[PDB]
Amino acid sequence: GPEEITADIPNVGEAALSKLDESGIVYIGAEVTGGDILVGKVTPKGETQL
Amino acid sequence: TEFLKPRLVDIEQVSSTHAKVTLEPLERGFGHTLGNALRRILLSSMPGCAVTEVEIDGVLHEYSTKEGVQEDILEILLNLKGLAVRVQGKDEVILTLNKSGIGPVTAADITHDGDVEIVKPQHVICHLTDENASISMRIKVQRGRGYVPASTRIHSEEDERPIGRLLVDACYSPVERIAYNVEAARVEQRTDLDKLVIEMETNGTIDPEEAIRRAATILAEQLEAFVDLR
Amino acid sequence: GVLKIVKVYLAVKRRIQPGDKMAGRHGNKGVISKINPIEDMPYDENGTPV
Repeated sequence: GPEEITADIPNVGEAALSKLDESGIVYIGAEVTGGDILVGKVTPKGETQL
Repeated sequence: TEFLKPRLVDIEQVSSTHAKVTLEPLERGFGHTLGNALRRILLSSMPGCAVTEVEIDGVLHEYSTKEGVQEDILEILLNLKGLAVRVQGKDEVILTLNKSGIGPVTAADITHDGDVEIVKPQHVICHLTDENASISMRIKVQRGRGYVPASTRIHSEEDERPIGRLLVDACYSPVERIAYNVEAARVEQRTDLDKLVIEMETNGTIDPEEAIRRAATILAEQLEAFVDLR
Repeated sequence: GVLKIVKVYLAVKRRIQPGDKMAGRHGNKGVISKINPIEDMPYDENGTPV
């Protein structure tokens, strides 16, 4: 499946998503420290063994 | 005993920046001891007020530019870093600067407040080149001591700050440079006493006498752990 | 094979630390050992510290 850029990301608190817009891109001028999410990218996940 | 006690006798004011303070009488060897202790205290632990946070309309970060302003936002913040401001009542002050026209912008254009004293009203802060260009700026000043980089304040404070809350480094210490020398005090029956002359150079926002008084108080407070606690 | 590319530019302000290489114009290089307080270093009779 095609990868999508979005602010909808599983198992991530809204605090880390506060610096992303509705399109998933960090705002210009936003101060960012190590480990933050600059752009939210989602890739389709294959079948996983449970 | 034969001990004598130092007395603050003269406060010679060379200018609004340079000050001379004379201390006498001083016994043998006490001149250099007191002078060095006072110098180490005054250069490190004097409280003062400094610009710490600047907000400008239409500016997102410090790496951008605005039309009509000759210099860059970084130059604006570095010019703000050298603002000599004195606050009497409170410890945190929000300052407002509004200017529109062509010509240099100085500290005199800040909307003056009853409890804020500006030492240098001719200290240039920005340059405007377009008549229609206007600049509105909010300046936040706290009071502290020592030097505070831009990392400690953001680490300590956990609240979110909106984009445009530009943080600048704070150099709280108002004292720039001090030096001292020891001469001979004049006493009719004691031709061996010494007199300590301490030269102090700083911006405004500090009266030399109150600075020396503060240094003496803090030194005594530090010694209080030695007077009776073994 | 790609759909969209997002370029993000990051501006890092770097101060001096013990460990940075300082050198002159005569082949005399070195490494910052410690950061000294202003009141902690040699001064002349005028009070200006090196």
